[PDB]
Amino acid sequence: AWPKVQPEVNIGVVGHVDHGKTTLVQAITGIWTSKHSEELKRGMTIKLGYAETNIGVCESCKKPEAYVTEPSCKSCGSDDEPKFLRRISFIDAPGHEVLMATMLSGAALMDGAILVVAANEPFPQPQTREHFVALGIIGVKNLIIVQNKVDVVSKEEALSQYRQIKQFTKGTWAENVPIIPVSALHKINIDSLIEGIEEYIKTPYRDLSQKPVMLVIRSFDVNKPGTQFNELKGGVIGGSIIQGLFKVDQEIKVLPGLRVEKQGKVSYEPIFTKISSIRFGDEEFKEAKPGGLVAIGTYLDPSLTKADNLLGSIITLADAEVPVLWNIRIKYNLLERVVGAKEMLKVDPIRAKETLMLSVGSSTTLGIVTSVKKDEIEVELRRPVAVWSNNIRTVISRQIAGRWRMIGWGLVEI
Ligand SMILES: Nc1nc2c(ncn2[C@@H]2O[C@H](COP(=O)(O)OP(=O)(O)O)[C@@H](O)[C@H]2O)c(=O)[nH]1
Ligand SMILES: [Mg+2]
Ligand SMILES: [Mg+2]
Ligand code: NA
Repeated sequence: AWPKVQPEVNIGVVGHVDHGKTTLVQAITGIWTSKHSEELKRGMTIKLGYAETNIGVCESCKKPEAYVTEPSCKSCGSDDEPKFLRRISFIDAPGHEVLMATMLSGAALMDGAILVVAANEPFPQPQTREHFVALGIIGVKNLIIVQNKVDVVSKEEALSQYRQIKQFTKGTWAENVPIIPVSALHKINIDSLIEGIEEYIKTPYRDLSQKPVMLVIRSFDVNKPGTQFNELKGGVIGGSIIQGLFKVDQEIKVLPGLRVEKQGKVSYEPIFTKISSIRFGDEEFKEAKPGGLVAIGTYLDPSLTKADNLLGSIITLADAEVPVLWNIRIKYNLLERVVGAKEMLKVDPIRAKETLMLSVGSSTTLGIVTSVKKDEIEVELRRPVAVWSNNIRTVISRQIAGRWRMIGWGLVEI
């Protein structure tokens, strides 16, 4: 039989609103991550979507139909059992132009990504643009482009967009990114996408010796498939492990942590706890590693782990030395253009005293610019951030025409 292991790789699913990201995830995994009624009433889904699947291959059958997402070779007409390859998970990021912060939060978790392009819309739409550039800034360059909704366009219409997409990727880091046509709604050519995932999003090397760090995704910020148990021993803290491994009973801390307000002054103090359980889906494990959304069961009271007063951005081992900073210095670069705007706009230079939005790990922090000198800015944050390394790239956004627009990036200097 197929083993029950954690997912070993996170694949983002990005692209413009209504291009079919959530449907594509369902096509691969059988899971519909969002709530249809809420998406109807709000006109968008604001939470990250999450789903997992096994990947196998029917060694008797031919490609790409030999690739399967279940332990059956029926789809290629064989009764042999498929060879298990790996378990993978998907981060379904929002496309709506007001949700760039949530996309950037999800992009911190991706080992690769799929950019979904609708074939019946003019390429490239503003968030096709903005998400593509965001992926390149952040370093998620194991990319597959998917031309979705081919069922509604002619052969000539798909070919014509295909040429637009090749012209767009030409002369960029994505110049050799494959372009796979599919219908997510009717599950057309999904096996070729699976074949592409195996070829172009190989599981990354994990140095399991590094200090364990998990980026936190608050439960109210993500839609995950249904759970059998909500852990009894205390509140659960979910997220994705970006380095090292965590083990049951290890002492850990949640950073920045709990808001404490005493004699006027405000601080965020670390919340120490201990790993009571480790879950992926509804499977229990003794350890957790990078790849997948893990549920870390603690002994904390659920009223703390779900509190808004808890600034839970990362989890580390209890003895890790992690600065928690209200003021940070960023070595920054700006984009030439505001790629995600509808109008053609140049990015203005960073002015002192303006408000910026900083994406660090999975967290989102507003800040004021106290100092601009050359290519370094100094920012006084509204809430501190936990800088777990000296190597951390933040993404910078500015409010433009009543939306948060990605305008550049930087290195957080400590
Ligand atoms: N005709 C057709 N419609 C599709 C296809 N994929 C998605 N859709 C429709 O496009 C709309 C938006 O899809 P959705 O998955 O919610 O897009 P998202 O905003 O990117 O998550 C839905 O009404 C889908 O049923 C497709 O392959 N063909
Ligand atoms: Mg969606
Ligand atoms: Mg149909
Ligand atoms: Na077609």
